[PDB]
Amino acid sequence: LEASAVIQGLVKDRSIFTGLMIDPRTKALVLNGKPGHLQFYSLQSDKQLYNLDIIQQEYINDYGLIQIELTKAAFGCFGNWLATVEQRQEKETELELQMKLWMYNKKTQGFILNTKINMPHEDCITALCFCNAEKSEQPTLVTASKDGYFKVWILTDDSDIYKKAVGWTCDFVGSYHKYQATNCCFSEDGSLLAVSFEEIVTIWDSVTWELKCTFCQRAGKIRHLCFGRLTCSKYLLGATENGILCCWNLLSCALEWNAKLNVRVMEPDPNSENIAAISQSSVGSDLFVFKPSEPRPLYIQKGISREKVQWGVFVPRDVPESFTSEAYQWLNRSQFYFLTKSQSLLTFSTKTTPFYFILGKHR
Amino acid sequence: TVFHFQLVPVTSNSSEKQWVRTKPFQHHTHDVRTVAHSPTALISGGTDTHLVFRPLMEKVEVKNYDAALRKITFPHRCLISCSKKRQLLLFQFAHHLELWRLGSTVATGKNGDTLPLSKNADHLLHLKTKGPENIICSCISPCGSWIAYSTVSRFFLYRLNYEHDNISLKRVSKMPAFLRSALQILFSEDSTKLFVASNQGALHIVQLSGGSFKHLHAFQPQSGTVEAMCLLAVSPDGNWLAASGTSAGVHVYNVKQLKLHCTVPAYNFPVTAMAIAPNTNNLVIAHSDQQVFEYSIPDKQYTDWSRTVQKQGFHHLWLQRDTPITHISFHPKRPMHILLHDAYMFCIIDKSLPLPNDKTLLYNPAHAFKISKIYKPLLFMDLLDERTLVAVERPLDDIIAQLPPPIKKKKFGT
Amino acid sequence: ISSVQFHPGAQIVMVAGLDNAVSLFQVDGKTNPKIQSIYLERFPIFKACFSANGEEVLATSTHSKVLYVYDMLAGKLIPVHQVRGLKEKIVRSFEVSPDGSFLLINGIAGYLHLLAMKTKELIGSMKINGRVAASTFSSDSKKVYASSGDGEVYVWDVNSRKCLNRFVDEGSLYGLSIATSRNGQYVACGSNCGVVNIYNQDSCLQETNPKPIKAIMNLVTGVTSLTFNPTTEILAIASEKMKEAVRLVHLPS
Amino acid sequence: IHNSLYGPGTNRTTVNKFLSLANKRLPVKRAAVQFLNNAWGIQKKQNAKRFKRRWMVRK
Amino acid sequence: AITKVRTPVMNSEAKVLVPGIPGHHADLQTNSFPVLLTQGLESNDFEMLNKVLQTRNVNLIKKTVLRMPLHTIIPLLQELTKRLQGHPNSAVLMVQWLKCVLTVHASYLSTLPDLVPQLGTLYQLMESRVKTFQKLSHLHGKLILLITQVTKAKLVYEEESS
Amino acid sequence: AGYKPVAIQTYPILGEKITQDTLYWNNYKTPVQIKEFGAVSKVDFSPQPPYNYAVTASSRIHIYGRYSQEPIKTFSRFKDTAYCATFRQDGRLLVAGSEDGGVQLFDISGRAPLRQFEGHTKAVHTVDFTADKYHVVSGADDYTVKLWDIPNSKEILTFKEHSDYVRCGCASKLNPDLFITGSYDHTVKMFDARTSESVLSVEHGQPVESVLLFPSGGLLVSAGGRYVKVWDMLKGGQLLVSLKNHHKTVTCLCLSSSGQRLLSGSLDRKVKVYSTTSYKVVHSFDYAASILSLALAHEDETIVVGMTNGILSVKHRNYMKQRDDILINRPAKKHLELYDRDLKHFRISKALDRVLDPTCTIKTPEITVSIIKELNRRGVLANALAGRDEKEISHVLNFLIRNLSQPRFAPVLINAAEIIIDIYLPVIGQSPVVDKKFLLLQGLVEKEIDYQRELLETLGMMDMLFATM
RNA sequence: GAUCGAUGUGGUGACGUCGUGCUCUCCCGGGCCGGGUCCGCGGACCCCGGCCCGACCUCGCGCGGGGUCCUCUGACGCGGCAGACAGCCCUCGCUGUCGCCGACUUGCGGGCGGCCCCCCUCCGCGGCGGUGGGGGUGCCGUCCCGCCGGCCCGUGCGUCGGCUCCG
Repeated sequence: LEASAVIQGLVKDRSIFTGLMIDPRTKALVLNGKPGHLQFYSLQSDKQLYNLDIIQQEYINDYGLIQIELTKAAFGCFGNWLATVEQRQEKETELELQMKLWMYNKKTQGFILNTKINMPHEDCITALCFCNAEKSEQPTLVTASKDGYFKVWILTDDSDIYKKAVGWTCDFVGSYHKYQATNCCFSEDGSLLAVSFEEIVTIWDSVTWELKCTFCQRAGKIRHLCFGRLTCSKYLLGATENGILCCWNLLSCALEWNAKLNVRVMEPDPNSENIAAISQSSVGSDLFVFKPSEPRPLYIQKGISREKVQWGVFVPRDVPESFTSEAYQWLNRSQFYFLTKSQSLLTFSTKTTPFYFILGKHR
Repeated sequence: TVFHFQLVPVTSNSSEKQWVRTKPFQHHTHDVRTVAHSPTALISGGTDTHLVFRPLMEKVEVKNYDAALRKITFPHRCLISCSKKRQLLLFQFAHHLELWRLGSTVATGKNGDTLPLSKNADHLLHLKTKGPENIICSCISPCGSWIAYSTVSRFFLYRLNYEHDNISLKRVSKMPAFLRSALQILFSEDSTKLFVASNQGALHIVQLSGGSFKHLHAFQPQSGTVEAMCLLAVSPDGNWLAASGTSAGVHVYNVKQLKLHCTVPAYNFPVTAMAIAPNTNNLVIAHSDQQVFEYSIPDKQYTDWSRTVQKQGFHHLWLQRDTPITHISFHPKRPMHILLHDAYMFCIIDKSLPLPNDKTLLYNPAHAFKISKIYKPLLFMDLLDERTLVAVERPLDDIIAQLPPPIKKKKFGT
Repeated sequence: ISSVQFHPGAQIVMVAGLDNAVSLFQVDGKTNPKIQSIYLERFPIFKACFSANGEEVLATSTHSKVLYVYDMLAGKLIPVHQVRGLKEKIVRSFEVSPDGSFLLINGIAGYLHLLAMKTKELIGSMKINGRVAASTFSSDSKKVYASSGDGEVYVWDVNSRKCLNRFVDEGSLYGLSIATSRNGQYVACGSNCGVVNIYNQDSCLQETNPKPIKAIMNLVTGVTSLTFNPTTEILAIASEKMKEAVRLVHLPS
Repeated sequence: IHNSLYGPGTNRTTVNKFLSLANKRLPVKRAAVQFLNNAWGIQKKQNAKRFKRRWMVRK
Repeated sequence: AITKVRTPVMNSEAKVLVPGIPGHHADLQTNSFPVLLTQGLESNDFEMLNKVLQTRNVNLIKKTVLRMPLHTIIPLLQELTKRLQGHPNSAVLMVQWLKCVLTVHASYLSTLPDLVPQLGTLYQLMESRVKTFQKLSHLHGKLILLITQVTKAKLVYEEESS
Repeated sequence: AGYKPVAIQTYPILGEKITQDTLYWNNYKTPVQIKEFGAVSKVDFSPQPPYNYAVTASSRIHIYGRYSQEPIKTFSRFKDTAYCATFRQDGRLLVAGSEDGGVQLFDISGRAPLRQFEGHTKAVHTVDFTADKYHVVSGADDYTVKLWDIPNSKEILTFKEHSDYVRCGCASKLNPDLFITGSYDHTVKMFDARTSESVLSVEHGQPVESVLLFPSGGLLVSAGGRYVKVWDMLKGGQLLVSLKNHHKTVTCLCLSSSGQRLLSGSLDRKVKVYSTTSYKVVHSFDYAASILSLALAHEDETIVVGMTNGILSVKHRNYMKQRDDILINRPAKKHLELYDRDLKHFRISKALDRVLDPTCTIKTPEITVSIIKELNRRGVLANALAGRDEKEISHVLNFLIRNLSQPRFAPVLINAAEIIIDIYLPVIGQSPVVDKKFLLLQGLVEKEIDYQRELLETLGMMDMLFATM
């Protein structure tokens, strides 16, 4: 009565609060696994690498008990920094919210806790992102919440005469018109930050934390927000609840185009200008690959899945493919994966013992 | 916990057999120190003063009330004596006697309402015996001036006076030796005559007058095999005395004539209680089975109502009751109504109303047996007056409280 | 040095001792080269023995629950710390059957525990009156010989855990060791006074008071070790309480 | 016979405690069956003398 | 035993950030006792600091802060900040002192030194402490409901042997 | 997997009272008092393994050992008074001073001085050896400082560059002929190198009582009045840090065995211990009288302080693996706390009883609060709290009374109070003690609410004065 | 009431802490100052306001001093120890082990290892580490000979005091 082997692929969980992420060090899929754990899973072979425990507390399967839930996670400068968000909601009046910073110690080869903040916000955190610019002198983390505030944390020297150490300290607090902050994003350079306050989007300068612009299209609240990459970095893309996808030009401070498309999953390719959108039609999900510069699709696919697609991700492929046609070119830079409601992961494919002699087993 | 082990064959074809545990039972909360195996039942006795008979379903030939679970906690005999005139209650323990006086109330209410009282229940007398021997029986005079109680070796009678709001006890100087072991002590309606039943078959009549005793007459042992302990009933006129405890049957003697009057025809089940009507002079007799008889002392025959009940037969819900009848009461104002009670129920029966049958329902949580279960554990009840009743009751949890400590058990939720 | 044993099928000798190392050596008369040595952290070896097939090494320690199994063919060291259904606190005394299908563990309150060799799971238990001093397996591995603390020896059946016979060793207040021959002809019992009694195996099975073939009175202090020659011509007796207390016995004579 | 079934080393509780386990699982929670304790109120001075040293270490 | 769960190390060297600490957010008269107060602030002697500070008379505090030297109000601010963390019995007097100093003497004055970070710590501490008001009100309501709910034998006879 | 112990919540405290320096500076035993006649001007330890200290007072220089209430030796042949007894680096000779002006060399085993120097005309108060153990530097009240040779018994050199009483001299162990002198003329001059004039001078705002040299880095610390000033020699006359933490004159300044610790004694019955790296106070010592002399033994073993009055205070403090063997590591058993063992086997009531132990409640209330939080997390707090008599609930009420007002423990204890109020409502009237405990809890509740309302008013005022700027 | 097919309603492993328990219980504190409340000036009660507070006798003048001890809630196990040539198993054993209050549970040594405080190589799918070298006052654990032991005399000793062991 002891475990000798475990056969498991992707962990099945009731709710996947975090998105589908990739650990930069292992190039492995990171998502929600066991309750209180993050599953690291190998994509090439259907084998689970391991589970990483964030909250080290006992779990009881008794019914009708509120359980601490790991809602958001993020990887910072390469894989060095990991930010985890946990919460307990027993009653609507009081919320327990806790945020943890883990620094990867390469001597140990594991993560170690650096900073723990209890009640960073008064309400649920909705967004969590890092500055992956490498031209910003200090790492920066931004947390947005429904309370109407977004807080900017920076890594500062915490050394004393007794001990030498580094830690995270609060840098900036921002709010606009007493509105719930829904999404936040960084530019390709990290010089500007785009944060969504319900229907409106505000653009701030990250260097001096001064507001730079405000876009308010009277369509609906913003579900998804992203920046353009590479030659389309000047563009910003925003999807509303009322089925409108609109592209703003930061240089012109005006919208270039808008379209009637209700999208649930929108992911920017890190190594390409392509944007892939998953629209939930009644018959099934549909995939649209386009570029922010041109308002027409580059590739359209229908009937990718009968079931609703809840998350999507782009993974950089090591050896780039070669497809000359513009419809098939988006497959060159990176591979696309998507996870549906039934937790099924789908993608697009175009195709010793020396004793044997010492003990005389040979006779 | 009581565990049953059975010998079972390993397989049908093989003749080899193995011992396995099959049935656990939890009818006790304390130590179970002794068990017995009947051919069809398991008997268990524990220090929680419960006697449990559990028949086994696989070993009973017929399915009926005999296969039902049986639990015995309460005694089968009356331990409380009542003096109606002076509102006095006497309680019998192993080594001492307690005497209380009831408290009256002046408030009036309707339906179920708690009336505030004027004077509380008051504990008068606490008399302790000498020696290790236990009390067999005790009795109070209806007037309230005489207390009698017996042990295996000595008989004690006391004259008590209620003077200056103070109780005073005086022991009689001498008593005869043949009263040393009384099975039953009974006082007549007047303080003049005392009736004593001896351990061996004998009856003794004693004249009590001014603190003076005279042994009038000794009734000879009743013929027949002794089947149960004697029970004594005195008629309210004082003319007749009814005694039981033999296979011959209940014998009724004329006290004034000092000779036997009649003998009730014998019933195989033992007698549990007897009582005598005030004016009609009718003896009601209850047995171990729930059947009841009524017999006319002057007519020397069964009454017409008793014949009607015996021909019709009792209700089957009445018959299927574990506890026996421990006390029966009459009232002179109402001859038609007879009161009786058991441990878990009490009945008032009207002879004029038509008898119930199996189709009708006996008790609902016209109809002859008006039976109620409001006072769940009943140790005593009596008709104090024509609207006044006294009911002495003992909750089980109070008995559990005064018990030796049990073994610790781990519970799920705690 | 707690234990020394020769490998059944190869010229390999294994030496284990109070120092936590277990070593295997190439058996050569001149040099005896070292093959491999393994050091455990806090495990002073009370007894180490080879398996009947010789493929794995089993070791135990003084006042330690875990039993160490070293599989040489697979190169795996499996510590058996938990045996399901076993209430024993520490495991120090144990024996292995010649055929290799059973392992016997000496316990407390006169309890003998039988375990399967391949899976290390408990099969059943045998209880004797008094303490268990020593135990051994029969040549055919169908019976168990157990010597009690009052000088009485019990015979148990392996397949059905029943006591076949109970005989008494002559003039033994308490026994310390017991051994059996490979051919099944001799059974030897050691006692406190240093007297070793040799019996026919048939005599032990059928007689409550067997008469030994010969009682060896040469040793004067309590015999703790008994070992039979594979050809059944030499019996080696020893006592650890005195120096130079080892003798060799010619079995037929 | 007393020490065998009620002596040190046995697993015994109080009758108040044993009946109080049911109250901890009722749909409406209740207190102990016998709430008042006579031994608590009567003793006020003996506690101070014996445990005079203990409170020093805690502070 | 094969379990595919890895545990990061959580030790006591990690920094904890609660909302109450800075890193979470962002003519001969006895009418006054000024020189006693400044002597107490120079050397942190608990006794005479209590004697000067643990008072209730409002005009005493007014005249004490009015006659107070101007370059030592900041040590007063640290001492009040230290002493506000406690049972309300001593803390209410300290709140009265803080109101008195902040109200009349330095309403115009405090804007000049521009030393807002020093009082910012007290600001965050006060905001952290005032969080449980509605829960305390609920507890008080149930306590008031609770308080509303709040408001032998004469003769023993032993027989003698005979 | 394996069982996980309950998390123990830690709450930071604004004060930094608990420090490793605090543990290192409070290890010491009770002070011991030695009676003497006259003020103790200074106390000096000897660096030899038999560490002893010389206390100079009035006309007597006493040599005391460790413990040893009575002096082990006494030099009393001083005509009026003695000044500045100091040991040599070899612990065999000691320099002394007198109001006559003669500098006296004494052997630690003799009775009469070995060498007498008669150059000074008035009282001499500071004398010290050099880096080499055969020259001495002395300074007197006749405004001059003189360098003397011990074997030659004549004065090597004289300096006259001071305007008041010269009464504090120090020398450098690293470099011979490099010495620093202090006077009441507010200036500290460094007579050094091989030259006939001072190379560097330093200005202090008050008369200089004490000066000391840090051996490494060329840092000079000077005490004047309340001020203690640090000057750097890497660039001449550079005041790095000037500090004041005393409310009277700083009398003496001493250096610990470790370079990081610096001790300053003053006239106001307080001694401050600083770290040199941060130049901030790390410890304080309080004494019965003013500290005239402060002295430290090897490491920080013994602290000696000499007062204005005669008495002075002394403060004391099997087989192994062979190389060729292969190593196998056995797991080490992990020990769970008793409440963790109860929670592992679901003894919620027993765990609550354990954490309600008065020792646990007093020493570590945080553990009890964390266990109550864990019971609330499991949803079995009501089960554990219910089913108890007056005695058991009274201790819970006492703990709540003592700990409800605390801001760190407020929410969970408020919830526990809610639960016990809901459960124990019907049985209230029987017991007076539970009534008293409920009344105390109630009263604490109103006073906390009034406190918070006052806090809200002050919050509004602070909001105003913040938004002004 | 119970009740004649009845079934205790139901909670989570493991590897020498060779001083400790999922065991049951004892208490919920006292004496002072700075205050603040309430009640009828008086009293009573509260304070992450600060203070202190071992038992036991004795002498002198209830007071004060002096000493003695001073490890602390009691049982019950567990572990250890002590007794058989044998015992994790046995005991009305002892909870350091013994003398008859005291000796003892050391002492100095030698030797090895483990890790770190910093600067100079070599390798890293190179963010940062290992791999080599050094220096840091650098602190530690274990292993044996220690000062072979055991009896009997003689007078701390007993030039070859004896018999035995150890070596």
